[PDB]
Amino acid sequence: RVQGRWKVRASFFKEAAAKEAAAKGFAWNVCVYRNGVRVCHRRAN
Repeated sequence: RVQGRWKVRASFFKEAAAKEAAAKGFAWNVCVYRNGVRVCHRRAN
């Protein structure tokens, strides 16, 4: 089977030409499950 969970990241690689807002402060949040809680911090960009 092919998983689409991450495949959507490859799909939006084409839509990543609109990255004008994604140049700084769009999807640069590092979200991880820290002790059960989904925590996000900003990448150094």
